[PDB]
Parts: sequence; structure tokens; C-alpha cells
Amino acid sequence: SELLVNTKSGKVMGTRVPVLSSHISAFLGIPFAEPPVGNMRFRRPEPKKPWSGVWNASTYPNNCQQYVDEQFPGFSGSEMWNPNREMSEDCLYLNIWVPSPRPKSTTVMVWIYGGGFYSGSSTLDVYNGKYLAYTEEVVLVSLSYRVGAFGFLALHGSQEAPGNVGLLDQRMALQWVHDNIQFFGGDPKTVTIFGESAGGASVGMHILSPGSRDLFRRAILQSGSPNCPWASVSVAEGRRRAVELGRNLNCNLNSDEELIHCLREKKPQELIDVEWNVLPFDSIFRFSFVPVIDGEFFPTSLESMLNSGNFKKTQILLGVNKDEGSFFLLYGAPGFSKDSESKISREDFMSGVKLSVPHANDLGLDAVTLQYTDWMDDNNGIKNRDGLDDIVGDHNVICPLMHFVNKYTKFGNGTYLYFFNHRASNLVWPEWMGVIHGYEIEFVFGLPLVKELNYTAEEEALSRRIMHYWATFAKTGNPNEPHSQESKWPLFTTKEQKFIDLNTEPMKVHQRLRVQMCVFWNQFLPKLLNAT
Amino acid sequence: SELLVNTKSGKVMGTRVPVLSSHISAFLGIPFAEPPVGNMRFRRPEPKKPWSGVWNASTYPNNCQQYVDEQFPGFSGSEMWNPNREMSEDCLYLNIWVPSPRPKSTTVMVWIYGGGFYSGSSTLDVYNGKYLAYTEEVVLVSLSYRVGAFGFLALHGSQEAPGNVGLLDQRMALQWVHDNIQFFGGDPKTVTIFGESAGGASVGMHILSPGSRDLFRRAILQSGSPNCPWASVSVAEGRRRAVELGRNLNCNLNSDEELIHCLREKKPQELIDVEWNVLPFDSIFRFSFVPVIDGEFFPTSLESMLNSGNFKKTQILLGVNKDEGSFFLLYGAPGFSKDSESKISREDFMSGVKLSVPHANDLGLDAVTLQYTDWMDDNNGIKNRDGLDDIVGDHNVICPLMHFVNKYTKFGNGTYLYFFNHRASNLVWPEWMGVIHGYEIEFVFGLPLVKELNYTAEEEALSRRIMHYWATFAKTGNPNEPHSQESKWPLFTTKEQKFIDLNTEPMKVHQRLRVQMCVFWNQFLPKLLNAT
Ligand SMILES: c1ccc2c(NCCCCCCCCSc3c4c(nc5ccccc35)CCCC4)c3c(nc2c1)CCCC3
Ligand SMILES: c1ccc2c(NCCCCCCCCSc3c4c(nc5ccccc35)CCCC4)c3c(nc2c1)CCCC3
Ligand SMILES: *[C@@H]1O[C@H](CO)[C@@H](O[C@@H]2O[C@H](CO)[C@@H](O)[C@H](O)[C@H]2NC(C)=O)[C@H](O)[C@H]1NC(C)=O
Ligand SMILES: *[C@@H]1O[C@H](CO)[C@@H](O)[C@H](O)[C@H]1NC(C)=O
Ligand SMILES: *[C@@H]1O[C@H](CO)[C@@H](O)[C@H](O)[C@H]1NC(C)=O
Ligand SMILES: *[C@H]1O[C@H](CO)[C@@H](O)[C@H](O)[C@H]1NC(C)=O
Ligand SMILES: *[C@H]1O[C@H](CO)[C@@H](O)[C@H](O)[C@H]1NC(C)=O
Repeated sequence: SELLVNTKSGKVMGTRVPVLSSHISAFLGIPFAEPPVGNMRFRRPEPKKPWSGVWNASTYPNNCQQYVDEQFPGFSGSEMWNPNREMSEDCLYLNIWVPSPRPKSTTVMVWIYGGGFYSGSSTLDVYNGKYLAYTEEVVLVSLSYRVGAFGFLALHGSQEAPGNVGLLDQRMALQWVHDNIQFFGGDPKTVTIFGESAGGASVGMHILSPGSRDLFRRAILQSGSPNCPWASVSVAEGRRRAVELGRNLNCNLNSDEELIHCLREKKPQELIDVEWNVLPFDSIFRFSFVPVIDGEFFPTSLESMLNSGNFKKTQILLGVNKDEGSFFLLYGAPGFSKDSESKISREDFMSGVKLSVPHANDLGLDAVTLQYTDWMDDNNGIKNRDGLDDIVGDHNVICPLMHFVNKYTKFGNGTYLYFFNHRASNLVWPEWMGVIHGYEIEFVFGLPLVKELNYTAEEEALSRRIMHYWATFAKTGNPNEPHSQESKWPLFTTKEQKFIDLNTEPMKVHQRLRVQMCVFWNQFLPKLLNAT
Repeated sequence: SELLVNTKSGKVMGTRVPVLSSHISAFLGIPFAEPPVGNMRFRRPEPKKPWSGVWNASTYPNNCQQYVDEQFPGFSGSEMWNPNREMSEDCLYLNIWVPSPRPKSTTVMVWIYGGGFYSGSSTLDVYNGKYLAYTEEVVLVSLSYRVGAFGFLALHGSQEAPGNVGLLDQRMALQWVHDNIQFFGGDPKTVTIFGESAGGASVGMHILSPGSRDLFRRAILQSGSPNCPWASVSVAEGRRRAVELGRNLNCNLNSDEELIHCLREKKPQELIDVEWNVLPFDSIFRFSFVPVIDGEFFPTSLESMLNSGNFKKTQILLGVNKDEGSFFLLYGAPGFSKDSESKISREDFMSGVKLSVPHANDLGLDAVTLQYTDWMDDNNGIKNRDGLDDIVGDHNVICPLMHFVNKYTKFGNGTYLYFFNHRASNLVWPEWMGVIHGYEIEFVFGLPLVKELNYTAEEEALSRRIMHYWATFAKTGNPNEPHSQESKWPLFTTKEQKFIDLNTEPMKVHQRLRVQMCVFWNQFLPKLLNAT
């Protein structure tokens, strides 16, 4: 049977799913690791023991335990990111969409979801891989990994809670794909890992980590890079937050063994209830439990690795959205609301700056403020609003990615950069939020092709073009169709630094993306904070 | 006789001079102080002992001893600023142009020449007061004062070389005008002091100094303000440069009396030959002997005086030119030449920045560099050239004046601000230099009215308009003609901060002159240098 596949871990039975008037095979909920439950909580994942019989892979698996957004109950804009399956620590599974008839050895794409390392699910409707798998004829895989304290509590030195285990979950899934995707018609030597936000950061981390490099061919990073200020902490900061977490649950803190033991007896929701109380500063765009520079997964600092070319050298395709920072301002900055234009006063602008660069002294705050203020019109609510939006997106997403791309390109084998600036016509979020963090995803997964979701014809065309770019890149290392009559997405070079816009208008090539602001964030500000 | 005037110091005989097909009286070379020669060198000026008989005031006096620009021998552009009379320490004289028939009690305007406090003459063709005196019917006075070490060598504590004596020369001339201008038909209660560059700074200094306030009614400052970074030094820096000057002339340095004595035996040219060797840094737009915050002429720091409103409160009219910094770059920055477009390389730009902000550390230099660099086109020679030009003008002239005007306006009784951006059609300097430091002067003195100088009709009209603004302001404290049909030059207020452009085009009102850059120079940079 086309729905029956014999893997090295055992037999699996998929289900035939309908897609754009056709069908394909879907193997949902395939286990790739032993449930990280009980004394296994916080531990490195263990490969799933092979099973006898046939594993029923007809339905989605549980989503990992995570904080649930209730800011706008029932609002689709936010609900679409929340777990749509029951939560459970028994959540290490992967899903596979396979073209029908089953391919023999085709391009494979593995999706890593974002969610600030504290949330995320591989089962979201917006991550449905059937459209992409079907349209581009690729074997699409979406993995899962532990988030929150469960995936990133770090107590360096102990083997019970070493940290980075969520990244190891990802790696194990990639190991499984490398070992078994061939049986699903996938070519293990042509696997592209791709993800957005924390998932984009993750992809970058697998590019850096020696232990992950050999498990994939190329990579795509969307609105995220390994060097993002929110993507990692030092072993010292990690330990401090772990201890503070224990302190929030009245844990004995005399030893790691003591702390770990206590944390393991707590119910999932007990950890989630206090998870945000460990942040060192009053901030936005900062998450409690994230990857840690432990000297193992990452041998040295990320910057020294990037400088010395200590990373996998292959081709990469990455980019950012126009208004990466709007969502976090909405959720955590005074003066921003979902149902108003959110014109910001000068006072709220200053408050916003303080929240956005939590690690800065007064001189630093003054530098940022000066950089983003039009002094000929400083009390303009729109300009103040948009200014804060840029500060957040530039500092947390765009500039970190630009630093990564420039460092990578020096040693890499091909870079393709994009700037997504199309505001979807059916967008439910307010206009002031613009082109939102994460809203390029629906185009990458081809949702616009579904009439019921009512996008415009132009948007359907954009999605098809984006899907073909992603899949062609995954297949060849070049998003451009060889001998095509279409406009060519140019390579990004250390010299020209070219990139393209991704929207419903005729492709346009630009250079030095957000260079003026990124020189400030990547060169000047750090030097300033270092000296002062 | 109309050319004979009996003053409290003695009788003076002027000469009838032709002007625009008419005539007026000119009393040139009137002494207002005893020659500051011999043991009087470096000393405070002494009032001129009254004389018996008639003083011949038919010809210009000698110019004070000063450095002479020989960079472009014969070039009118630079020669027009050099002494056009014989130099001598016996140079404390003033000139007076009087309408004919002699007025009874008319508006008086006293000109204070610039020249970085190290040079300058009241006899330059560009300072000929006959056009202004004739056209606007005012008694025009141009004074003189010691410059260089002669006027500003400062050894605080000693009464032989106290410092600021050049400013005291100016004050004595103003005292003379207050005491005798009535005999020339001038109204001593309606005297406006005006000057450009160091002369503009001087005007501001008389506004601040308690000992000068009562000697004039209102003021006009052109391309200069008291708080300019080059306009003054601390008593400590003043003493250091005095000692270093002595060290350059192999003087005994065991005591002030010793140093002073030695310096007094040197010929004028001996001091001038080493005058520039005492500057602490490799810089541009910095002069060796300038006013000193001694605690006498200026009771406290200039900034505290400005903050507390410790200054004369009256009306003021002031402004700057579009390209204040070009001249100094030409003379002291690598890559600039009179006969080329002076497109600057990135290296020369950096060299220029270092020379322009001599008192800054690396972080400071980086801040300036970042502020004036277009990172989307950093190797553009024109942009680099123009960028440096703005750095020099903004830092040394415009921003200091904007800080002064804003501080003054809080306590003042009326402020009128202008931005001169007309490039004269007969300008001999290269195009890249733009609207040059000091080139608004010829319009203020009405040279365009002289056909032989071949300006355009538009420029003649501009000059007449500027002359009428200056004289009307001097007469009433408002440059605007009451009940006029002409566009109104609006008051500058702390709230609106309005100003006008001064050129051959229809008057246009703007607000917050160079505010973006001045917030950098007046608020951010200082804070940065203070912290780091
Ligand atoms: C990728 C992945 C997720 C996306 C998405 N996720 C919702 C993001 C909400 C970010 C703002 C932080 C919200 C949680 S703050 C917080 C708190 C607490 N506990 C927490 C515990 C865990 C995480 C956050 C917690 C308790 C004290 C009160 C605050 C959203 C968007 N894009 C995404 C793209 C676009 C806007 C809608 C939300
Ligand atoms: C008001 C007053 C004067 C103006 C005017 N004066 C010429 C300004 C030249 C400025 C650059 C500094 C030139 C002297 S540097 C110098 C040196 C030395 N000694 C000096 C001694 C005194 C003063 C400067 C000295 C010896 C070592 C070599 C250098 C010029 C301009 N505007 C002016 C407006 C516009 C450009 C033409 C020159
Ligand atoms: C300059 O000062 C004069 C008075 O010293 C100001 O005029 C006075 O204004 C107040 C309030 O506006 C009136 O109550 C007085 O009757 C006015 N006195 C006279 C003699 O007019 C004038 O407003 C000030 N100008 C500026 C720009 O500050
Ligand atoms: C598991 O497979 C069975 C058929 O073997 C079928 O009921 C369904 O696809 C799965 N179970 C659930 C959740 O209904
Ligand atoms: C001084 O006045 C005399 C006439 O008294 C006349 O020669 C001339 O105006 C002046 N002297 C000079 C320099 O010729
Ligand atoms: C688009 O269809 C109708 C309007 O034509 C609208 O009511 C519906 O909510 C939209 N579909 C979705 C996916 O919300
Ligand atoms: C203007 O007149 C002629 C050209 O018409 C020119 O040669 C002369 O130099 C100019 N006059 C001046 C003041 O230089």
C-alpha cells in the first residue's frame, strides 16, 4: 500500500488527504524520540525504541507544553499561533507529506516552527505542508521540539538539565529524516531545513553546531538568525534563570540535583505559570528559556564562530519582513492597542525605547532615541509609532540577520536575500502593524491557493512564486529556474549585497538592506555600550 | 564746517567722500585709546589722552599686527581679508561715516570685524561703511581691537597680561561712541553693535559681560556666537599657551613677570611667527589666542550665564551662512584644493573628521562619522566632501549659534533669525565651497549697489533689502517696516522657532534650523564625551 511505509524504527500507516482537487499521503505523528517524561524531563532526548506492528500515523500528535496566548480570545490573528491539539510532554513527533504516487528520490524540506523558544506547534493550519508538498513535488517534513523550561532550562555542568535539549530534539528529528526519509521517496542527501523566527534562529544554530552540520544539505532562514539578541544566553544567565525559576516554585536550592528534582515533580502548568518571572529586565522581545552558549552544542561564542568561518558552508536563502517589531509592541509596550491606530506620545516612545533595548544605559537609550527621532516633527504620533516599530524590528530581527548574512557570505557557497513587504488583503490585524512578523509563512505554505481563504489572484500568484523559489532552491541551491524567462533573483555578494523585494509587484533588486540603521545596531551601539 | 567736529577728546577733521553719485562725511582713524606699545603690550587699554588742535581724520589708520594669508598670492578671494594698510601695534582707532547733511540724532551701527581673534582690519574694502551709512541714513562706526597674542595672551592673576584686553579694546571704543557719537549726529541711546564670525562672537560676549551691557542698545550676530568652541578657553589653557609661546621664543619661564618681560622685548613678527605652535591639537577652526573665561569679563561659565539669564536683555538679529565650514577645510584638511572639485576619499573624510573634532575620543569620532555618512553610498566623493563641510559648519558655527539663540530667546525681548544661502554670481572661489563664511558681509555693506563690482540686479535688490532689514532693526528692534506690504520677517520664538532664508528668491519661512544635526552637537555628543 502507498500509505504503508517500513522504516528502520518500524512500520507506519499514513492517510490519503485531499489537496487542491487532488490527493497525497500524510504520515502524521511519527515518533522520533522516547517521551521526555518523568525523570527524562530536561534531559537530552533518547532515540525512539523501534516498535513492532504498524504505527497509526493518520492524525496529528500532541503539541508540547507551552504558554497559551489569551490576549484576544477567539481572534483568529492570535489563535492561529496557539496549540490546536492537546498539550503534553509526550510531544516529540514529526509529520510527513508525500506526493502521490510516492516519489523515488526527491527533494526534502524540513520545517522548524518558531515561537520564541517558549511556544510553537508543528500542527498549525498555517504549517499544513500538503500544498507545498503537492505543488512543488517535495517530501515536506515538519518536526517538533520541547520549548520553555522543558526544552531549555540550563544548569551547565549537570547531565540532568544540561540545556539546549530542545535543539537536540530538532537534531534527532533531522537524524531520523537522514536515516529514514529514503523510504518515503525522499533524498536524504538533498534535505533543506527551514524555519521562521526562533525556527530561523534554530536553522542558523544547526549551521553553526558541528554536531548538526552533516544532517542537512542547505538552509532557509525566515525572520531569524542564530545571533539574534533574544536567541541565546550565557551559561551563567541560564543558571541564574533556572535557580530563579526554582525560587518561584519554592524549591530547595542547595544543589542542582535538589533544584532539578523539585522542578521534575511540578506539573507542566506550574512551570508555565511562573516562566516569565525570571527575565532579568523589564523588556519586550526577550524570552526566558532559550539556547545557551555551552561550549558543546556551540563550541565557542557565536561571533567568534562566524568570524573564523567555523560553520557549515553551503547555500542559504533568508530574509525579513517589513514590520517585524509591531506584534511585540502591541503585546508589551504602553500606548499600543489592537483596535486603535496606536499613535504614540513622546513619553510612550521613550518608554518603548527602554523596553526595546533593556540592556542599555542612558547614553545608549539616548543614542537609539536620537537615531529614530525626526526632530523637525518629534510629537507626530504616527512617526513615533512607526519609529518604535522599526527600533524593535531592526534591533531584534533585521540587523542581526544582516550581520549574519554578511559574515556567512564570506565563507558560504551562495546567498539569496529577500525583503517581504506585502500586506495580505485578508489580514485581520490593524493597519498600523503593517507586514507582520510571521505573516510571510502563509505564502510560503501556499494558503493563498485555497479559494475559501479568499486572498487575491495576485496573492495566489505571489505564493506560487515564493513556493517555487523555496523548492527550487531546496532542490538546486538556486531559487531561479534554469534558462527561465522570469526576472532573476540575484546572488547576494559581500561586494554588491543585492536582495529582492517579495510582493505582488514586478521584482525589484536593491542593495545594502537597512544598512544605515544596521551600522548603528551592529557597529556603533555595541561599541558605545562597551566603552560606557 | 560739516567736516569739523568737536568731541570730548578734542577736535577732528573728516573728509568728504563720494558714494553712489553723492557724498558723505568720513572721519577715519580717530584714536580711542593710548597706543598699546612698549610696556603697555598685553595690558588693558588706557583711554586716549585728549589732544589740543585738530586731529586729521582723513585717512585710514594702521591695522593691528597680525598673521598675513599668503596661501593664494594675488587671489582676490583671500587678499580681500588681509590688512590693506601698514601694520602696527599703534592700531586702536575707529572710523565714522556720517550722512550729509549731518544728522541731529540718528541710529548708530558699530561694526566689529572677525578674523578668528588672530586677524582682522576695520579698513577692508568689504567693510566700507559709506554705502550703508548713505543708503540707510545711519551713523556707521567700525572699531578695531588687538588680535593674536597682542590682544589675547592670558596669564590669569597678573595685571600685566590679564587676557581679554582685545575685548576691552572693543569696549573702550564703545565707551567712546557712547560718550561722543552725539557730536556726529548719532543717538547714543540707539547704538547697535554688529559683527561677523569672531566679531559676532564678540557681540555676544558684550551681551554677556556686565561691564559692556550698558554701552549699546541692541545687537546683530553674523555667523558667530559667544559659545562657539573656538571663541574661548579656560584660564588654565590660556596660561599653558602663553607659557608655550614663551617656550617657542626661548623665554625665561620662571615667573609671569619673567615671561611677560621677555615677550615684550620681541618684535611683533617674532610672536606671529610662532603663534600657531601653541595649539594643543592637530585641528582646524581653532585659534591660539582667544578670549578667556576669567571670572571678570565673564563672571561665570558662558553656559551657566546663558542658563540663568545673566546677560543683557534686548532684541537681537542673527544668522548663519549655508556653507560656513568650507574655507577652513580648503586651508587645513587633506584632499581639499582651490582649483579642483575636491571630491574626498573615505580616508580623507576620516582624516577631516579627526581635525574637525580635535577634542574627541574614538567613540566620539565614530558618532560624528556615523551621523554624516550615507552608508548606501559611502565612497561618493561629493557626499564625503559636502559631509565634511557640514560637520565643520555645524560644529563650529551653526549649532553653537542655535544653542545661543534658543537660550537667549527665553529671556530676550525679540529674536530675528536668518539663513543666508545665496551664492554670489561674481564669486571667485570654487563652486564646491558654496555660500562661504563671510560672504554675506558684502551684501550687508551694500557692495552689490556698485555697478563696477558687477553683481546682478537681483543681488543689488537683495543687498538693499538686507541693508534695510539691518538698519530698520537697529533703529526699532524690528527689521520689518511698520505697515509694509512686503513679506514679514517673523519673530523667532522658543515655541515656533521660525527663521527666514536670505536670497534672491521670494522670502520663505522655515522652522527649527538644522535641528536634527544640532541636537547631535548640542545634546548627544557632549553627553557621550562626558560619559566616555
Ligand atoms: C511566529 C510564532 C508566533 C507568532 C505569534 N505568537 C504570539 C506571540 C506573542 C508575543 C508577546 C509575548 C506574549 C507572552 S508574555 C508572557 C507573560 C507571562 N508568561 C509567559 C510565559 C511564556 C511566554 C510569554 C509569557 C505571564 C506574565 C504576563 C506576560 C504572533 C505573531 N507571529 C508569530 C510568529 C504575530 C502577532 C500575533 C502573535
Ligand atoms: C571673516 C574673517 C576672515 C575670513 C577669511 N580669512 C582667512 C582665513 C584663513 C583660515 C585658515 C587658517 C589660516 C592660518 S593657519 C596659521 C599657520 C601658521 N601661523 C598662523 C598664525 C596665525 C593664524 C593662523 C596661522 C604657521 C603654521 C602654518 C599655519 C577667509 C574667509 N572668510 C573670512 C571671514 C573665506 C575664505 C577665505 C579666507
Ligand atoms: C519687550 O518688552 C516690552 C516691555 O518691556 C513688551 O511689551 C509689554 O508687553 C506686556 C505683555 O505683553 C504688556 O502688558 C505691556 O503693556 C507691554 N509694554 C509695552 C511698553 O509695550 C514686549 O512684549 C516685549 N517683546 C518681546 C518680544 O518680548
Ligand atoms: C488510528 O488508526 C485507526 C485505524 O487503525 C483509526 O481509528 C484512526 O485513523 C486513528 N485513531 C483515531 C484517533 O481515530
Ligand atoms: C592729513 O591731513 C592733511 C591736511 O591737513 C592732508 O595732507 C591729508 O588729508 C592727511 N595727510 C596725508 C596722509 O596726506
Ligand atoms: C472570506 O469569505 C467571506 C467573504 O467573501 C468571509 O465572510 C469569510 O470570513 C472569509 N473567509 C475566511 C477564511 O475567513
Ligand atoms: C566685472 O567687469 C568685467 C566683466 O564685465 C571683469 O573683467 C571685471 O574683472 C569685473 N569687475 C571686478 C570688480 O572684478
